[PDB]
Parts: sequence; structure tokens; C-alpha cells
Amino acid sequence: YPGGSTPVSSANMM
Amino acid sequence: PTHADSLNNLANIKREQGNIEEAVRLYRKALEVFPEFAAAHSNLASVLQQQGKLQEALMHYKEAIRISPTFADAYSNMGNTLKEMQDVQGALQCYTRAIQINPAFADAHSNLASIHKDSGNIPEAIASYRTALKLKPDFPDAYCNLAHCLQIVCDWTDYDERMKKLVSIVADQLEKNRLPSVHPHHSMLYPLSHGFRKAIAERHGNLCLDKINVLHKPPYEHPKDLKLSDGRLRVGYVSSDFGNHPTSHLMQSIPGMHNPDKFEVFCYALSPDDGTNFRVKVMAEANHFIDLSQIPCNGKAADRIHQDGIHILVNMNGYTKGARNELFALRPAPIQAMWLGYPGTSGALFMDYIITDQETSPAEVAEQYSEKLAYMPHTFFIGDHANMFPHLKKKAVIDFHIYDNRIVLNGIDLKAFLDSLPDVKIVNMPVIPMNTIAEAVIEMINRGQIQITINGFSISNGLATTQINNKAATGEEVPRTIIVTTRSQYGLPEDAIVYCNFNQLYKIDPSTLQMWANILKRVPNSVLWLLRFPAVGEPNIQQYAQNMGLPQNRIIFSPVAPKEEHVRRGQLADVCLDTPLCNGHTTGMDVLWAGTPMVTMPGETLASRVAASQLTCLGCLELIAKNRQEYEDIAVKLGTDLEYLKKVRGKVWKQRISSPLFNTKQYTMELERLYLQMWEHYAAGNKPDHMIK
Ligand SMILES: CC(=O)N[C@@H]1[C@@H](O)[C@H](O)[C@@H](CO)S[C@@H]1OP(=O)(O)OP(=O)(O)OC[C@H]1O[C@@H](n2ccc(=O)[nH]c2=O)[C@H](O)[C@@H]1O
Repeated sequence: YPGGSTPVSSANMM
Repeated sequence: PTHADSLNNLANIKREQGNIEEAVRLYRKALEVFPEFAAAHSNLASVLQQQGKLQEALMHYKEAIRISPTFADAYSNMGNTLKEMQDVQGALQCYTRAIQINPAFADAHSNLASIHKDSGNIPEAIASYRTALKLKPDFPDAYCNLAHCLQIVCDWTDYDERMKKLVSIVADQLEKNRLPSVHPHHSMLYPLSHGFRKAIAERHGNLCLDKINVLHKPPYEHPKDLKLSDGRLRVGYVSSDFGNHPTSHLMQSIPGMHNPDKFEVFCYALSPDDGTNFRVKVMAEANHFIDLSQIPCNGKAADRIHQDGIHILVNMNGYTKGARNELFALRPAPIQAMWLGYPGTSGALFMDYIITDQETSPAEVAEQYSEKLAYMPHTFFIGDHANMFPHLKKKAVIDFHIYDNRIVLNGIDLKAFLDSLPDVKIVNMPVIPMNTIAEAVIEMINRGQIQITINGFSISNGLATTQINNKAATGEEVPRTIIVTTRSQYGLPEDAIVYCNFNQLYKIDPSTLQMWANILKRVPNSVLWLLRFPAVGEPNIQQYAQNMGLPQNRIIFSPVAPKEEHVRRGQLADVCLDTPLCNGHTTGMDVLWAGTPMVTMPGETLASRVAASQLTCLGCLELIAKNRQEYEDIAVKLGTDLEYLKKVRGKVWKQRISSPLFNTKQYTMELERLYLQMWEHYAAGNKPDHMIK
């Protein structure tokens, strides 16, 4: 969220 | 010179053979003969980088660039190394120099685009990807990464052709035995075959195998019984997301709910302690907690897991950030299962089971998965909402007829507050009449006031939670004040039907927005409520909506909110319209906990079927559509048949408690039953098979 953080599912690096 | 050239060749020869250590040895001998050999430094650096020896690789990249100042490729590869070392600024410098040295270097532009993308700068990522593709029209990595950028911001220009090209590229890469440019975590977004999607995943699973095979570690000896563990099954949960992340928001209560008489829980964290209560809880309630982030070597970490005597190792990452699937490729446990975190198949032979359910993964589509199916009895999905947000278990409203979602109060102490008031009406939903008390609340919201006091009770503006208790805002603590949530806080109409969808915008496609447009058109008094997720997607959605004949005022955008506010504000919607391409998962649980009915149309992929599984467990089969026409008809019925809406909303409100959906104790117990099924099967000397009954 603006002003903070909203973690989400993220793909790993490749 | 000539001798060094030959040595570098032999090292390359040995490199292709697979003998990596001999390659390193021969590269060093080349440097011994001719120290100023840029190609040898660059090759050795690449080999070290592949071995995961990043600091050592960096040494040799620095050598290469000095010897050859025009070695753009070396700068680019050095950038890749810095990126992996999490030096984003350094990586960008290297990519930038590579492009200055050679403006036509397509790969460097693509690498720079990816830094922008990972940094959340999509318009800049897109610009750099397009430059790469102008220089090199045939560039699978850049085309596919660009396609995902466009997906993120809902840019659907030439969409149908784009999808066709993506499928074509993957088909070609799989055929030519190369690593597909579409990431397996994204493969559900494109019209690829299930065969192709499993194949993409399998390729990545083989990457892990190739990494561990160089360790030359023998197969581990696995326990044959529970004798050494005092009759207890040792279960290891492996996750990079023990901390503030959706995964912990779903399952943080589960380790502590395991039966200690029959189970011994080991949590293996792949991430460092982020200082949040989510990490605190898991560390305190697991029988054992191991920080594998302090153990970079996958060989030594796998040894640790094996030393612990784990019977069932649980993969909670799949192909997501922080994953170390090399641990599973090493097979330190006799039974290894995918669970919860990854919405798809691993495609890997080192994963035995995928924990799912009959609704999410019917036996008919078992060929979509490389793993054997292991069914939980209701849904495999779970959420910690009953523990994290118990203040949303009950609500009251202010009547300024009577609506249940225009002005809402929630709080642990809500009952006491209501008891302090006269003329409170009960319909069970308590209603506060439009009096002096009610005007004071509206005044607070309009003035943007943070909080007020009424009869000694703390009344908080729902938009201001970070200013009152930041841990309450993030879900780390239960709020200790009474919170007010109103449609006016978000610019929602007081006299119309609100359809919501709180997912990242990437899950929307043209077919979905058209469906939603058809619904809005059929329900005059209605708006669609979406999030700026990211904001740069807003003008794209609005343009397409306008093309479909919807004025700007039919779609309302809100910023992404802190966790608690996000779940709490769901109470303001009438109905949630789920995304068929990729359902809301965590977000589906979020919306249902607020008591908001969710309309879904399950597809074939796991990710497209999760919402329907949630609703089946919830007990609302009438919200599941078999086709687009039915999805529209259901949504329109809910928005026009107000008595039916009331019935369904009442059903969801009650069933989120009485059904198993949010019951983490029941879930843990069913998980335990499934674990024992897996074990006794293995213990009998059998290879993994479907556990579907
Ligand atoms: C397709 C896919 O990636 N599926 C994954 C699942 O398979 C995993 O099982 C889930 C647990 O790892 S994560 C993921 O589940 P999804 O439902 O896609 O959520 P995603 O990764 O967008 O996160 C949105 C978050 O923002 C929060 N959120 C959202 C809006 C907001 O305003 N505020 C807020 O905190 C929400 O509460 C969420 O916490």
C-alpha cells in the first residue's frame, strides 16, 4: 500500500 | 597466448561435458599461462556464477572488463551477477555501461528492462523491452517478459495475436530443448495447453536437479518407521514466507495446532527474521524452528533436514521468490509434497504429492499434474482470518430503509458500546438510529478526523489505522478500538449496488472486463469497485470500459490498503466478481470473511478453480457458474433481486463461521489424517499414488 508495503506472491528469478 | 587459447578451449570442452570443476581448473591454468586473457576470465566468471559462487565470479568479471574495455557482454553478465547478489544499483550501472559501449546490444536492454520491472517501474520496463525487440525481433525472453508487463497494467493492444505468439514461442523453445521464456508461475495467464504448462514447470524442476548433481551427493537413507521419533510423524514445512507475506496470513496458526502426541513439527525458514509477529508466532509454536537462510549451501541445508529425520517435507514455495527447490531435488525426506503456496504443478519428479481437493483438481485432470493428487476433504485452501480479524466476526450499522453495508462498525468491544446507547434496534444485526451519536461519526469521516470518543469508547476512522496502531493495520495485532467503515470513505454510491474485485489487475483479461461490463449495463444502479494495483493499470481499464460503453463513473478505484483495512472494507460491497483467468485465492478468503458473496466461473487450471472450491466448502453452490452467461445471470440476479441478495449475504455471513472454510483446527486435523495416509502407504513399501478418498 502507498506509504508501506503489501507483500504478494512473486515468481522467482530465472 | 596460443597455449592459453587451447587451455580455454579444453575448459569450454569440459564445461559442455558437465565436468565443471575440471573446467574451473583448466580456466585457471589458462590464466596461469596468459594472465591478461579476457575471454578466460569471462568464462570462468560465468562458470562460478552458475555454481552460485557470486563473489568469486565478480572478481573475474572485473578482470575481463579492464582487459577489454569494449567487452559489453562482460558488463552485461557482471550486471546479472550483481542482480543475483541483490545489488540492484550496481547491476543497473553495468547494464547501462553495456548499452553505452554497444547501443545495439539487445540482451543488455532486456536486462535493464528487467531491473525496471522488478523495481515496479513498468512503463520504463516496457520501453526497454521494446528497444530490445526492435534490435532483435526474434527474442523470446524479451517478448515474454514484455507480455507480462502488459498483463500487469492491462494493456491489451493486439491481445489475441500476442497470446498466439506466446504459445508459438513456448512450443518452439520446448521443442528445441531450451528453458521457456514464460515463467511457470505465469503460465496460467496464457492459453497454453496443460501439457505445455506442466512441461514449463518440469524444465525448471530440471534446473534444480542440474544444480544439485554437481554436489555429487548420494541418495539419503530414509526412516522406515516412527520408532526413532517415539511414534510421531516428523513433518517439515519449508517456506521463504514465514513472516509478513500472504502465506503466513493463511497458515500461521497451523504449526501450533498440530497434535504433539502424533506429530513433531519442524519449520525450515528460507528467509531471515523480518521482525514481525507472523514470524514470532511460527517460531514460538512450531516444535522446532530452523533458519536455513543462515545456511546458503543447499547440500548442507539438505543434510540438516535429513539429520532431523523428517518423514514428510512440505514445499510451500514452488517457483516463487525465495524458493530453494534444490533442497527437494536432493530428496532428504521419503515423502515430499507441494502445499498451499504454489498454485500449480511443480512438474518435478522429486515432488511426490500435491495437496489439493476434488473441486480444485478433479481426478479427470490428473494429467495436468506431475505429482499424485492428495485430497483434503473440503478445500485445500485455508486462511487465518478467524485469528487475525476476530473483530469482523460481528458488525453493527448506522441507519442515516436499512442497509447492512453503508455505514459499518466493528470491534472487540462493540457490544459494550451498543449497550451504552439508547434506541438501538436489532434486526442478528444491531442498528443505531440517526441521532446525536450518529452525526458525530459522520462528522469525523468528513473532516478526516482520526478518532473520537463516545461514552468513553474509542471510535476510530477506518482510513486512519496506520496512525492509531500500525501493527493492527498490518494484521500483526487485533485492533483494540471500535472502527468505522463507510461507503463515503471510498467514494462509493450510497444508493447503488457495489460489485468489487480486490485482486492485482493482472488477473483481468478482455473477456473478463467485457463480462463485467455486461453486468453493469444490466444493473442501472451499480458500480464496479477495483484497486490501483498498480495505478498505471487504471487508465487502461477505464479506456477499455469506455470502449465497451461504460462511463467513467461506473468504475471506482481505491488505493491498495493495509491488510486489516483491505479485509474490513470488503463489508461495503454487495457482491464480489471473481476473476476467471486466475481466481482470487488469498483475496477470495479475504472477501468471504467480510461476508461478501463471490461469483466465480471455474476453469481448468488449478488457479482458475480455487474460488469455486472455497465456495463449495462454504456451502454456496449457487454462486458457481458453468459458463459466462450463467456468471452474468447470477451477478445480475444478486444485484436486482434484493431479497435474494439478502438471503445469500446472510448465508455467507453465517457459513464463514459454521462451515469448515476458516476453521484452522479442523483443517490441521484433516491435514494430519492425510499425512498419515501418505506415510502408511510408503511404510507398506508402496510408491506414491493418488489419495482421493
Ligand atoms: C495466483 C497466486 O499467486 N496465488 C497465490 C496463492 O496461491 C497462495 O496460496 C497465497 C499465499 O502465498 S498468495 C496468492 O494468492 P492471491 O489471492 O493471488 O494474492 P496475491 O499474491 O495477489 O497477494 C495479494 C495480497 O495483498 C493483500 N491485499 C490486497 C489488497 C489490499 O488493498 N490490501 C492488501 O493487503 C491480500 O490480503 C493478499 O495478502
